[PDB]
Amino acid sequence: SASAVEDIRKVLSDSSSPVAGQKYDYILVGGGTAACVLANRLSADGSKRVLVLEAGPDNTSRDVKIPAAITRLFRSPLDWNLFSELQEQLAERQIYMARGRLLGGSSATNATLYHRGAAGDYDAWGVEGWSSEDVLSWFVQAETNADFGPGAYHGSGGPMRVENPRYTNKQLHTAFFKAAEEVGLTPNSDFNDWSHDHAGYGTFQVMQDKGTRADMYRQYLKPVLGRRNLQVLTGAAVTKVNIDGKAQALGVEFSTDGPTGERLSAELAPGGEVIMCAGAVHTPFLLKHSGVGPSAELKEFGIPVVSNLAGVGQNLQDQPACLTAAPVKEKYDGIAISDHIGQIRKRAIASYLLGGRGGLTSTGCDRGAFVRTAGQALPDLQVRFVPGMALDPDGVSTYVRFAKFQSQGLKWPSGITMQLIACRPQSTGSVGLKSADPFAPPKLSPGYLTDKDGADLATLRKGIHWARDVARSSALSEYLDGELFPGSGVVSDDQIDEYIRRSIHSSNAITGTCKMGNAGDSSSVVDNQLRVHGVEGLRVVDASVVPKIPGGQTGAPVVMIAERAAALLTGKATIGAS
Ligand SMILES: Cc1cc2nc3c(=O)[nH]c(=O)nc-3n(C[C@H](O)[C@H](O)[C@H](O)COP(=O)(O)OP(=O)(O)OC[C@H]3O[C@@H](n4cnc5c(N)ncnc54)[C@H](O)[C@@H]3O)c2cc1C
Ligand SMILES: CCCCCCCCCCCCCCCC(=O)O
Repeated sequence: SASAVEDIRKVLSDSSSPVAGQKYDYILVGGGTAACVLANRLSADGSKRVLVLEAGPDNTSRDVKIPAAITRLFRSPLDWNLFSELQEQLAERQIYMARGRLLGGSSATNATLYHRGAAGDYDAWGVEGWSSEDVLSWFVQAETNADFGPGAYHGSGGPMRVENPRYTNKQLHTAFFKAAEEVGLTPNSDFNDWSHDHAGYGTFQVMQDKGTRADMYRQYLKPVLGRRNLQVLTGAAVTKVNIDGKAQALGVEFSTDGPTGERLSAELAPGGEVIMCAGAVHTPFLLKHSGVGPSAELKEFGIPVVSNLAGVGQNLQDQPACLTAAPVKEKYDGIAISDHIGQIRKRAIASYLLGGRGGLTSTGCDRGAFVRTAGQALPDLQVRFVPGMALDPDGVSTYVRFAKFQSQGLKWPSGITMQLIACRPQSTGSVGLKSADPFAPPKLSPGYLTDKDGADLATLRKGIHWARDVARSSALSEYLDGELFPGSGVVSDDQIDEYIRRSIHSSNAITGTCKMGNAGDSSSVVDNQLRVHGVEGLRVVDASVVPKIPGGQTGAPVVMIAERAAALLTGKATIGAS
């Protein structure tokens, strides 16, 4: 009862650890996409104390809410700023792999876009309880659209928010659809509907609420925040899972204020259970540091091997991208133009916010196609059509320069871009360790254009040809001032292949590093129930768990694995046979 004791021990030491004295039945590593879902679900019933440990800040930024601000988000303090390893097969470089560092995670860094892919994508897995039939229902739990309400295929009621994009106000969007209608039999589609083929031109539905970003923080965690049940720790960087014959998860080592550690431990109640949600990048990284991974890889930096699972960090699927762009003949107007000059509009600030949301509702690349380049079982090619002209052959770093475009501006040249993605790529990469330091970046190699048969490079080369075909269509050629971006200089197949490879970039959909398998799956990391093989009380509920990357983008399937898993964990639902 002094004043120095009343301080240097009370207010200070009590405030030192926010986890001292407890006792949690769920500890979520990461406050990203799936984590947000899980926190909502496992905290709903009042009885189970749930803790989420996110390294980033919470999302309060206006740059998250307004979707056109995606550009400002890219090489920012809100991104993990991950760069890969020198890719020999990609002419030196060094590939940037955007990832969210934030509550809501990557769903807050998102290009929005709602894709489930194809029924076949899910059937192609090691299906012990995870067939297209099994997973459809959970897709629907959430949904909530302005595109039907019965559906089969589309629900309403759950917290996700999908809609057709509130900006359209173009004649370049119509120009694209007509150009696609020509250019060879491409029929219209309205995706996610597994009655439909999947291949075809159309609009992508956006993960937005009347033009505002509907990330998983906003939709799952924010309303459920301030439940006595739920402790959300922001700025908390996880170091490892604390483990144990029978390897047993005990909790999680973490650190507020980083490398100047003070290594705190979150403690598990007699129940379970630590569940990983750090993403396809950071989940395998953290597990390797927790001692769960390829032995020898773990031996290399002297960490005790628990489990020994060769699968962790392996089977990284990212779906790479390239680009054709072109300016318009004396038609200076949109989309660059529908919100620039060289300085931000004006009208568009009034259209977004208040006005029920106009252009700047964004993103770019809202609309496009799924295409079979060589009559594959499923479309190998994704086309993303932007009604703006790219100024770099790396689409990501075009966006970065677009954000860096204010007050210095002349005028953004004004035109169109077609981004070409290999949806269901054959090449794979890996996520490893670079040192014994859990605060070091995790050593990525995406392994683009790596497959034996050169299938990825092909699908992408044919994509360029497809794009040019479209550009030369009666409808588009009307608008276009020709000569493209790739260049009239790049004509041969070898010259296309040097261009892509010099220009290849990420369409930002990384999966599969802790893949779910069944029975005796030697390359798998988790079982049927998303367990983790060598360790009890530990699971992954995460993009990392995806056996084969599906067709479109990845958010939607992640917020589905999270739903289904949360249902499994809280009684409510089973997976497989008892
Ligand atoms: C630029 C970009 C655009 C995209 N566009 C689309 C799109 O248009 N449509 C679509 O469907 N999908 C899109 N995606 C994909 C989708 O956002 C992700 O696939 C999905 O969010 C992955 O969910 P996750 O559970 O892995 O969440 P993540 O958000 O990857 O969760 C990881 C979280 O864990 C935290 N974390 C990491 N390490 C630690 C640690 N050591 N301790 C504590 N916390 C940690 C991170 O801060 C992060 O918040 C895009 C992705 C990117 C990067
Ligand atoms: C809304 C800005 C429009 C003007 C800039 C031109 C568009 C750039 C080219 C399109 C490729 C898009 C790459 C983004 C990749 C991603 O979002 O994950």
